[PDB]
Amino acid sequence: QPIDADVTVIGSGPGGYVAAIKAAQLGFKTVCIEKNETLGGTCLNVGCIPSKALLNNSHYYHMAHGTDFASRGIEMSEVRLNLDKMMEQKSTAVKALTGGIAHLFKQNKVVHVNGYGKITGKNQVTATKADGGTQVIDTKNILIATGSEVTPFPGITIDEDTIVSSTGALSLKKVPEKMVVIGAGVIGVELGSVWQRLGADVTAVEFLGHVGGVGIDMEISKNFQRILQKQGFKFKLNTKVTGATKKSDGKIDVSIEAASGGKAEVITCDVLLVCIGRRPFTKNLGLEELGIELDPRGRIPVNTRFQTKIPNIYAIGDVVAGPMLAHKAEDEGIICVEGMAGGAVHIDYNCVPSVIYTHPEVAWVGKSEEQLKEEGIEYKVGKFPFAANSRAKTNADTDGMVKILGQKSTDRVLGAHILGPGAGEMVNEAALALEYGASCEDIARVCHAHPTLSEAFREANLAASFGKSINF
Amino acid sequence: PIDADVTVIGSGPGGYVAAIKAAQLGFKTVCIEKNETLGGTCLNVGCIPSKALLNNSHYYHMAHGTDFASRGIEMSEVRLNLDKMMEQKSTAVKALTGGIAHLFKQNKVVHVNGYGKITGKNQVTATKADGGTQVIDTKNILIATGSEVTPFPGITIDEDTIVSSTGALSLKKVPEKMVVIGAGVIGVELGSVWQRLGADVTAVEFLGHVGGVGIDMEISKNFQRILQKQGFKFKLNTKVTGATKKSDGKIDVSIEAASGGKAEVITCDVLLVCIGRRPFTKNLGLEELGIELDPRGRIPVNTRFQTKIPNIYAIGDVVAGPMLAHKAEDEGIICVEGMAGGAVHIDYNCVPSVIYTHPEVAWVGKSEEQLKEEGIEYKVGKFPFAANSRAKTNADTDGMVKILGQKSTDRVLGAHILGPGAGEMVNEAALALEYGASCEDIARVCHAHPTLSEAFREANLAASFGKSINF
Ligand SMILES: Cc1cc2nc3c(=O)[nH]c(=O)nc-3n(C[C@H](O)[C@H](O)[C@H](O)COP(=O)(O)OP(=O)(O)OC[C@H]3O[C@@H](n4cnc5c(N)ncnc54)[C@H](O)[C@@H]3O)c2cc1C
Ligand SMILES: Cc1cc2nc3c(=O)[nH]c(=O)nc-3n(C[C@H](O)[C@H](O)[C@H](O)COP(=O)(O)OP(=O)(O)OC[C@H]3O[C@@H](n4cnc5c(N)ncnc54)[C@H](O)[C@@H]3O)c2cc1C
Ligand SMILES: NC(=O)c1ccc[n+]([C@@H]2O[C@H](COP(=O)([O-])OP(=O)(O)OC[C@H]3O[C@@H](n4cnc5c(N)ncnc54)[C@H](O)[C@@H]3O)[C@@H](O)[C@H]2O)c1
Repeated sequence: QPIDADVTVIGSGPGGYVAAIKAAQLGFKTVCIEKNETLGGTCLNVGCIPSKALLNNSHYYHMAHGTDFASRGIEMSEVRLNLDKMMEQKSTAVKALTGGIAHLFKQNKVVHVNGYGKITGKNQVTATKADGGTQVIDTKNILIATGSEVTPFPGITIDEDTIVSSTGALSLKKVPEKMVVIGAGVIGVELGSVWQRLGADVTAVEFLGHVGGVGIDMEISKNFQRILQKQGFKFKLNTKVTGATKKSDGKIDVSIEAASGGKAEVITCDVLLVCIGRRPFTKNLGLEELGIELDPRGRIPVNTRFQTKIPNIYAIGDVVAGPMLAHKAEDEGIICVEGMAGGAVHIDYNCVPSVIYTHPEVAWVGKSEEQLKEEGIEYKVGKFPFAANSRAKTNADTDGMVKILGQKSTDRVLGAHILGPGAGEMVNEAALALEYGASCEDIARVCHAHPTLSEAFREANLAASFGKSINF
Repeated sequence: PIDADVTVIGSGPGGYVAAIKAAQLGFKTVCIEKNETLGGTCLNVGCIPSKALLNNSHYYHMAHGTDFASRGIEMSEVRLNLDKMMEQKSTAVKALTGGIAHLFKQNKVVHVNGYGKITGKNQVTATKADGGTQVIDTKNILIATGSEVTPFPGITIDEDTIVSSTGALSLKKVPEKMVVIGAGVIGVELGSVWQRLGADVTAVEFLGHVGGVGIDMEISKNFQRILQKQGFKFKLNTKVTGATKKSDGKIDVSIEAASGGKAEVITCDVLLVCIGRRPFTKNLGLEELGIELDPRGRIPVNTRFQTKIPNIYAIGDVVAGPMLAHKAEDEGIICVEGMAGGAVHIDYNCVPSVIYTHPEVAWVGKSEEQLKEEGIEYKVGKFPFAANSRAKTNADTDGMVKILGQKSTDRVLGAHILGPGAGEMVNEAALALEYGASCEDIARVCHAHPTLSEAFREANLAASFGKSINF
């Protein structure tokens, strides 16, 4: 009972499932293998999707329970949090989307094989089911899209109960009294803010001096931090979490100290979120046998067509270099498969936007001020605060600004950083600008609808271009 | 007795933006305003106050309705404090009006408070309230007077019970039953606001679709369908004969089919006459100055926005082109820029339109009806928000994204969005349009996951390649 295919995709995460569909639509007899009970990988099952849901609901909880709705004439008795119903909405959405992928696979002739896939030959993949079951796939090509897993903190062991990873954090049974987050990367910030909104006393202990992780613009990061602290989210930057141990009483003690020399103190909380990153997952894929050596971070090295050392074996997504993001993985899946079909394969990680779905949102694409400086690029800067943007004022949600970085002489946009409302959606316009190699003048002159948050984007470019915006 | 370079009459979107940009260019600029505040129709009785009410009413609906409960935000009783909801509105308006006072100040623009009139080809006299005057000699005169509510003969607006958009933005009590004459953008938005708050709303429209001119019909039909299931009722292809205020306070509205007959009568507590707006030019001195208006009352201008008289310009709602705030602002800037010597160029095809209901509606470019009428060979790409990850995660999935691409060049000819985030999203489409971008261009641009913008990206992929990934 072996099965034969043109393309066998290992992994059904954002990269894998999008690649499988595209390959099928390009005419390839396609097979997608998944070890988990559902398709969709990290993002859909325990990542982007469930997290954005909690983020959305908790924020609305905040507007109802807090003073915002009251200030609009929406008067409520007692605003109560039903954590179970809130988690249900989250699960309902995750269920629908997983089911959505199952149907798309069927619509596109994608054969779904359930099991742990292992490359057992240059042109063979063997998938082993939990019941010992076996299914062999002879295939012309193999696309590794195995993804990632949470990076473990040596010394602290996660039980997804009181000592959690992002997975456990997304499913807490009740709001924790006091919570501490290790690391102030985007994931830690989002989850941390979700619970903070829901009543939990939260603190994030970061080893670095800013919050938001790698690549975020420093100015944006400090202004973002300021806004988050003014909300109750507390930060202990430039501090290292050395270890943790659970008390006989139930709470957990976290030993910390200054990032360099130690002002070694201790803190206590109800729940501990170990959020120090994710790392590429290639366990028992058979790589060592094929001769495909991993790089230092454990990533599969590939060429411009996403080809591993063995040309008919490719890898994309979280297991290869570049920002570990959902849209990055899907784009690589698509262009890799188009390449297999003979077409051009292009991606510039500089135009891969980043988004923090907190409130205010944070979004950017292109370079940060720091990157331009360490690169020697000469540049100008345009700024426009949302406090001067009409849609934002009318909405009474004026937090933040748009900051545009243009090349000193070419006037070309090099980076866009948005802190405030609508950032997540707005960065996509910026992204389109960078792809076309837009100038600040070009953007400033595109007719933007009034009143819209995008007008801030327009004014910031104009400020960078002409020197002054109009409404500030 | 005072002098200047550029004298602009009107502090509306076109005017205040023009004034500011004129000053930033090195002109001695003076702005003349007849009302108690700056900002024009948009800021005082238009866009701003209505978007505020639309925003607040949607949240009242999500809270009083069932959306919030499905999210674990359980609340015992949810009551509408109409007084405070108007306050929030009023605040926003006040703040933004003062912001223009500060901006005019910051750019050293001279603010004259009075009803201006072109008294001399290089002179403008502003007669204040108390009769006191102020003359202004200038090199250029920029008319940015805007528009006013187009009345309905026979029916007289008292702004109490028979209102216009202005009275509708400040109703003292939620009406029990409300009738809207005209289903253009303004009436649909105002109708939806009161529907959400408690009123039984029915809009009577002469034409066979909602949303005004230029909207794509398929999008219009699906938009009406959604609004109807929200409680918003419509009577399309119906002419409103007349209407009378009865001694019992009630209002009787007479109606027939547009093609005549089918006489009916509708009774309501409030009547909103929303059959459009028209350019405002009363006693400006044009009637005297030699400036002949077109049949619609607009001031004829050339491509640099200047009238018959070369140093007198007109922009915004008082001139041809869509009557939108951003269209008036862009024209103001390019006109003063044109004054200072630069080139002047605007393509009203790239000017977007947004409907701020929920779902929102936004478009830029051409409708399918337009492409068909012009014999264009196009391709259609459609993507429903029901397959969009952010939409589904937010449990707000009405609508779709619709792309029209030219078959030969894959150029995006028109973009149409019915659903969440349309208003912001359309600006990514305006940018694409501006460069003559293709559906494939947009499809290969990396959009953040998960975002609504992805529906736009997928619709383009559908148009370009024939199939989307997620649908
Ligand atoms: C809490 C959280 C929030 C996040 N939020 C965002 C966000 O807002 N935006 C964003 O862009 N990214 C976000 N991410 C990251 C995003 O989820 C990942 O970048 C994305 O899933 C990477 O896609 P991928 O396809 O490469 O891998 P993954 O989706 O991690 O994995 C693909 C699949 O491979 C399967 N697999 C692995 N090995 C085998 C094998 N041998 N046989 C069979 N199947 C196998 C796995 O079980 C998995 O289902 C978030 C992550 C987390 C944890
Ligand atoms: C309820 C409503 C909702 C709307 N929503 C939107 C929307 O969402 N988006 C959008 O783009 N548009 C919207 N509009 C339309 C928008 O308001 C107009 O397109 C815009 O205001 C036109 O700008 P303008 O500067 O030409 O004129 P206006 O802003 O109408 O007027 C400019 C000013 O000129 C003054 N003036 C006139 N004559 C004289 C004189 N002789 N002397 C001194 N001063 C004078 C007026 O008093 C006025 O303040 C809406 C309109 C209404 C009524
Ligand atoms: N070697 C690797 O596997 C490697 C290297 C670099 C980046 N990455 C990955 O790149 C992605 C994005 O990077 P990121 O920086 O935003 O990751 P992230 O968003 O998960 O941030 C985690 C944060 O934890 C902080 N941290 C680690 N140990 C700490 C401690 N003991 N006390 C306090 N803070 C501590 C780090 O400084 C980092 O800012 C992540 O998935 C990350 O794992 C992996």
